[PDB]
Amino acid sequence: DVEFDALLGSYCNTLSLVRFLELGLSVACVCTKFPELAYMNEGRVQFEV
Amino acid sequence: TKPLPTAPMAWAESSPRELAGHAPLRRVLRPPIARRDTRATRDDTEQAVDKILRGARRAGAPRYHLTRQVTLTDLCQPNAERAGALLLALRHPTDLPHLARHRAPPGRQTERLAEAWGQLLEASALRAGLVSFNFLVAACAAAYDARDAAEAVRAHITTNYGGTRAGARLDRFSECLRAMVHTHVFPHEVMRFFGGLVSWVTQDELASVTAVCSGPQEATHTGHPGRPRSAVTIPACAFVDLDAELCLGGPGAAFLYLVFTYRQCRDQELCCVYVVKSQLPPRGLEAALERLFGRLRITNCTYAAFAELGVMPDDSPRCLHRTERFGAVGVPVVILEGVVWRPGGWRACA
Amino acid sequence: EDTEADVPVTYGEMVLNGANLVTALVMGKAVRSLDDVGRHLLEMQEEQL
Amino acid sequence: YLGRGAPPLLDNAAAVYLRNAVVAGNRLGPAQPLPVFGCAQVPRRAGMD
Repeated sequence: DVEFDALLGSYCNTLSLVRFLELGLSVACVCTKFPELAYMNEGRVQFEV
Repeated sequence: TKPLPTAPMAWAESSPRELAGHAPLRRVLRPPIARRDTRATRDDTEQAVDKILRGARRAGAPRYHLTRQVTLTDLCQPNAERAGALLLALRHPTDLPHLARHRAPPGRQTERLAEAWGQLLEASALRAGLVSFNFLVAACAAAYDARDAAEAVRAHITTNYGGTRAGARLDRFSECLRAMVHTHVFPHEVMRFFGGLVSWVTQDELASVTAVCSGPQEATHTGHPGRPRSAVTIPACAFVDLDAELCLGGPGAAFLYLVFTYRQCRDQELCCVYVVKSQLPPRGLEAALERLFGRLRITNCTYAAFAELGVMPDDSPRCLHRTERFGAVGVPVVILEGVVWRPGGWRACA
Repeated sequence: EDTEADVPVTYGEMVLNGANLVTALVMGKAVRSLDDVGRHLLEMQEEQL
Repeated sequence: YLGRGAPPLLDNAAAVYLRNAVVAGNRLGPAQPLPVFGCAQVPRRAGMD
């Protein structure tokens, strides 16, 4: 007498890696990075019309 | 495939005696009378075509007769029980409320069997079908002498058979059989032998049970080529020797026998099925049934009824006494070895 | 769009020949392609991650 | 009355009076009275449309 059990195949995914700048939604960002921010308190921006 | 054990290895081919007939008939002579004085598959399927061709060039093996019968799975189950169990066929059940009305002795309830059968179609709902042997032990479990394995056969059937409250069938189908003893239509007038299990096909509520109605057991096409082998398994409540009880230790072929016992008392009636291994012929069997089952004869005018079942053609027949696991419950199971099925007819003993 | 298509011809196959056999006889189990998984449990115990 | 196993009311000539006052000429109700074991049957329509 001979019998056996098996595994057939194994299946994964792969996480999709999204860079944000790919999106057309990047248009709405002017992105400048501060290496130090948490030190800074309130910043401010000026206009003249 | 041409080994080098050629003393017996040529005899396992069925031989050189095939030319014994072929030489003076086919090899010689001019008589009848003269005058005076594409990488793996194909060859993968290609050897499968050759396997048809290897099977076609030539056409020992004893014969069988396999039978198949499509069977509703209310009372019996070919699923919980493995290959190599007894089975029992039936008749139609609406003859039961008819034959009990005329075959009863005067002074009994002839409307007892007419109501008891409808309470089984109304209990197995919560038609000549089939009853397996192991199912029948747990119903007649409350009449045995070895009651502990009778409470072990009942211990797994309520949990392993397809259906809800199989114990409600067990308590009702035995109530049907306890009504068979009272209404005088005896259960040997109903139960018909069906051969040992080899394979079965499942579906909703019906099963296609294949079995050997005649022949040997151990070499059947069980279906699984990994295990084309099956042995006969019987629970130990029923298996009664008559070699030990009659001190016959002399070797020889043993005969297998199905035996019913009857007990007629007022509303206290019992049922017992026994498989009897004996070296006795059927002509010298009933005298042993007088010896063991005379207590039921005095208290009752039949007392027993039997039929033939098969022959172990061994000079020394071979028994086993093990505890197999059917599901999760260990049942003391008697295993018979080298069993050749040949059925027979029944018998009355008034 | 189009009438005739292009279709593969042969089926696929799996054979126990090789190390995937011996297990089925002794161990009693067979993984689908062990000759790689079994292999890649050796180098991948050294080389890359 | 095709069904079975309901306690009949007590006067038989009263119960056997309803069963006749209903089953008679019913498109459905039984032909031969209940077999004590099996099921009642339904008269066979000569033709269907």
